Amino acid sequence: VTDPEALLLLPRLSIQNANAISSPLTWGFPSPGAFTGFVHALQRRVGISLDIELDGVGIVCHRFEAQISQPAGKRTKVFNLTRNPLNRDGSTAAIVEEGRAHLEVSLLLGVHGDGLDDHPAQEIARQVQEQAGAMRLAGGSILPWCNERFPAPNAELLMLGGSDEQRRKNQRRLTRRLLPGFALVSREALLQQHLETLRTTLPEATTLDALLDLCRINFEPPWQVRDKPGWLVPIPAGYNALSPLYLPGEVRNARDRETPLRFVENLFGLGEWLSPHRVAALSDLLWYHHAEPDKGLYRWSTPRFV
Amino acid sequence: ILSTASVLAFERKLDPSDALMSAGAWAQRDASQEWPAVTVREKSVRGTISNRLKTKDRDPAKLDASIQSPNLQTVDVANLPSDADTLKVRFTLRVLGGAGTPSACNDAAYRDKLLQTVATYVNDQGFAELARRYAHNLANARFLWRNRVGAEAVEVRINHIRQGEVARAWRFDALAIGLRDFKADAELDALAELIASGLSGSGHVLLEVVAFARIGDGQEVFPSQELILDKGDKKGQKSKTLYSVRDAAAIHSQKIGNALRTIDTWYPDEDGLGPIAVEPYGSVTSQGKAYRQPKQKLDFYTLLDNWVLRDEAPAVEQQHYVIANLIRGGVFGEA
Amino acid sequence: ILSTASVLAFERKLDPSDALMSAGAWAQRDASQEWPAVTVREKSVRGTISNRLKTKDRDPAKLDASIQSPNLQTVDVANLPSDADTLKVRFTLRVLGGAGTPSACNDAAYRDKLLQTVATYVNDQGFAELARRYAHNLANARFLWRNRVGAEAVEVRINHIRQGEVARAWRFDALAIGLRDFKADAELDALAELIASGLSGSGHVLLEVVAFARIGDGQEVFPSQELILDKGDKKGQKSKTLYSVRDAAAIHSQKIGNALRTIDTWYPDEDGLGPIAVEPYGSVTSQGKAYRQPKQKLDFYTLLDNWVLRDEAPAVEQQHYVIANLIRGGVFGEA
Amino acid sequence: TISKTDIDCYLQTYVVIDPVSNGWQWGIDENGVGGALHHGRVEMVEGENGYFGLRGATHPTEKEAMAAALGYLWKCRQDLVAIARNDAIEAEKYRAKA
Amino acid sequence: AQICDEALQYAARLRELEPGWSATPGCQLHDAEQLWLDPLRAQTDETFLQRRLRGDWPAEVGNRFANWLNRAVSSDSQILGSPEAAQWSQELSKELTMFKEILEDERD
Repeated sequence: VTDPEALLLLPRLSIQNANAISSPLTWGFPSPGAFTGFVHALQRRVGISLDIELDGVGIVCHRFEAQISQPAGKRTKVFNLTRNPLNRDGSTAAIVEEGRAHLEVSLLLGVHGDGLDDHPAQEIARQVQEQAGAMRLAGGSILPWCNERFPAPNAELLMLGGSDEQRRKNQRRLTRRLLPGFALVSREALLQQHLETLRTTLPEATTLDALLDLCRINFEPPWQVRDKPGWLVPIPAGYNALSPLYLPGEVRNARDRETPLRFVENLFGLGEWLSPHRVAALSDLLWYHHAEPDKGLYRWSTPRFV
Repeated sequence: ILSTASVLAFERKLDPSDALMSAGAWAQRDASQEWPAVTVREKSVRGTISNRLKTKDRDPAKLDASIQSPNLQTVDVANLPSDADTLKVRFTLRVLGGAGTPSACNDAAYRDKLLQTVATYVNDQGFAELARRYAHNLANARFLWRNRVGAEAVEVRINHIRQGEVARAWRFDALAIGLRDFKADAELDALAELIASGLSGSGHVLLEVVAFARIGDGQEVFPSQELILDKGDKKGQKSKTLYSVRDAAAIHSQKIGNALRTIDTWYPDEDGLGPIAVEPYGSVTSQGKAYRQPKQKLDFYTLLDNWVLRDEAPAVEQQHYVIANLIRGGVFGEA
Repeated sequence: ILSTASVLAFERKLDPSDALMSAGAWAQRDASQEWPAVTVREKSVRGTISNRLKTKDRDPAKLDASIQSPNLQTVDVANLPSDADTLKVRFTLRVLGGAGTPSACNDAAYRDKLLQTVATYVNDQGFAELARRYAHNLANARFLWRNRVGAEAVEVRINHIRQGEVARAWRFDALAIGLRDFKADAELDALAELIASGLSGSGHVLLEVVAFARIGDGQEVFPSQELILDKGDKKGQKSKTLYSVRDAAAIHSQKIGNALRTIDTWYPDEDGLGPIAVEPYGSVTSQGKAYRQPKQKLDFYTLLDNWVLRDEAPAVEQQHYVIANLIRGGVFGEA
Repeated sequence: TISKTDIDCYLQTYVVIDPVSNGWQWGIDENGVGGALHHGRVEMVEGENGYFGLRGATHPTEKEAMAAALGYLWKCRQDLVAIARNDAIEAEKYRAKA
Repeated sequence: AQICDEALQYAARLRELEPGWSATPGCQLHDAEQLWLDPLRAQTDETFLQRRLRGDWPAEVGNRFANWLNRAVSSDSQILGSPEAAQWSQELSKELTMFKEILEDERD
């Protein structure tokens, strides 16, 4: 959607038990819906007082550690779990496997509004960071950086540049600051054109199969593996409707009885972990929401990428 | 039926050492025990290309651009000092004896037949021809490989070392004793009887062979050459490494042993080229040609197999060659 | 069919030593055996930037900011002492002989044909042109490379060292004997006949070549230059390392050898530039241009492959050049 | 009754056959994807004098480099062999099912 | 582009070690690449080492990176004589221009 007037950088946030289960088909890094919902909660909690609109998040992931283990004699992995409390009779509860992962992400938030003028930049950057320190990012606590060498501060970069050279200069100054990670974007045009190529190969192909084809490592006869352009991960790129839209006080056991509920289902798209200096404009690579609620199709992506 | 033993490893008789090369002046050869060693040092060479082109690189602009960016190397180089014209190459030679006994052999009946065959050779004709030719290759300084090719005067001093000192000292002129005629002498016969008694087991023979070569002041001497590591850039290449035991240039022990073995004048090809080193499938590395090829019935293997298994004893020359290979040692055997 | 051999290794005839530079006073050159050596010492240089800029560095403020940080090196420098006007450059030279025989050769028939070719050359016209030109390059002190170019008087003394001492003594004026004319002289003919008898195998030739260059009191002498690792910082950069064998500045042996081989006045381009070093694809690395390019039929390889294989014997000048390459040695042959 | 070549079916993904100009030098892929560019954790090894390449002799043909790779995996690294064993057992049970 | 990318990520993640490790004394420790991989010696040496990387702007590292990356091409004369070597050198110098231009403005 709308272009960011400024670009706020939350620095390397340490998340201790984030949801490794992104979706029913994918594990690993949490979904970009987690980060877009976090930035909407930041807007909902501090942005309505600074008179700004925090919209769009760029995900960087400097460090990732999944609490997984590879069992003996097995090629695949399983999840290390937590020991829940007992039942009221003293027995062990039924184990529900959740994946936990220790992240270190830095978020680029699109900030636009009239509160950029009314307040200093470091003030609203400090306020969204002191509000983010009491929050959680994929189900995991944001570790608030006590007693290391120095605390990582913020920088709200005003994207309005007086010159294009100064704009490229401070895009470089921000990219150098969020460099040891890998920015996560959405490549759904690549998924569709790979589906088109797979359909010229074999007819009646689904883009679930094209997504899988971009996921695998295919061995080819003369032996060589089929190379890929980038990292090309599967991500859950939103939700698709299963039920019609139910009224607020009509569905049973909702979160609130003032919001319309609709049973949805994941929509697995394609992602691409690329380094942040391959984009040449950091005002791209920000993940927004796209609802279109009359059809279903509640989804997130990063438009204006290419 | 007496098939060949599957493994046959023979230990090496005639063990030399690494031949330490030192330097000094002629007429002070007799005080040459404090002579300073020839040291291996580095120097930086630069050449244009000199190799043949394969018709893709004969473009004249490409040839000029190829000689405009030359290869820069460092080589290990050993020279005499600028006040010393005599190269002293000193090694010790230990003639062991017990030639036909293998160090490993599976078939015990083959080992009995092979020991009987070698003992039949020694009783018919002991190690007298072989020791004459080994004493020649000590006497002419063939172990000086390229340090001999332009030397003004070569003199070899061979000392038989008893309990701690010289039991009998020889002193030879290595340019009068040629590299191609195994003639007769009076002192070479004494050294040959010594090496003969060493090869028979009739005594402990430890020789100290010292050779002095008038090359010239500052001239290059030629220690044996190593192989290279080749990990980094092509400017600090180290294109040539030379052997040195401890800050002192030295010929490898097996190069001395190969020059001692050069006794084989019995190969079916022409005698105008001279003796070659006793090898199975008797091969010279420089000429790239294997004499005593197994198509002719004159390699070490068909001669040894005809001699031991089925009693076809060869000519006295070819059995000199076979026993010279047994003195040489090796891993003879199938899989 | 007689194809060429895949290996051809010719050993280097005319082996020189590293030419040790010493220093002293003219008119006591007869007592120049205890002259002190020229020492390679270190000194520190600082420069501005003076190389060409590539049109992105030609900004005025950027050029001033580049000259505000001058580069610091420490060069090796060899100079004459402040009380010595003469540079002595003393090496030795072994003229070996046996030029056509290769040290390594795959094909036996090609080796015999090349030996008959070289024997035909020596029988028709022995090493008399080549030895006259090598005697010139000793006589004019071309082995003094830049130590000669501004010298007041150069004098070369060449001693034929027999059994321990001088058999025949020469004394040349290296400036009257030019660097481009191979004329005829009565003493140069004697030295030519000596180097001829060395190259023919008719005798042992070892020359002690001494050259006294009147440079000036305290001037810079120019020894050979090593190559630097460049593993350290950029102020103690050590941009220049000079050759010395033991605290005594020296010219490389192969640089003296390149100056002795500057006998080739038969290349297809102009002779106003004079002789070049005898190389296959006869090239000068100062000028970046290979004369005797293989597109013309005058490199060493096509001349040898027409002379030996298909028996097209070239002109006497180009076959002088081919035998001068065989004297020069090298790794000929394909892969 | 699971044979050796059915275990080699899933063991061959752990090897990588790199092309050199002399021949084919096999290696070991620790991530089991044949030395893929992104998902491939290839095992590189330290040799005698600055050798940092694939553990494997430069063989003339790929048929022999792969065979030497499989022989090395069967002799020394039995954890990848147990991985391929369980993969082959699950494949046999799958063809017993579907 | 991916190789120069992993080079930039290697230089970036190496900044978490310690502010001074080229201050550890040696003789041969890549004193031209140590201007790149440790920028936090400027926080300690306020005038000694800070002004020697901001005026020089140490970005000749890309040439050594190209000399390392040209060990990836095979020593084949058929690859050298054809236009493949010229096209390879063109796009290699293009990505090295991008990598060197990234290393140029390290000081903001």
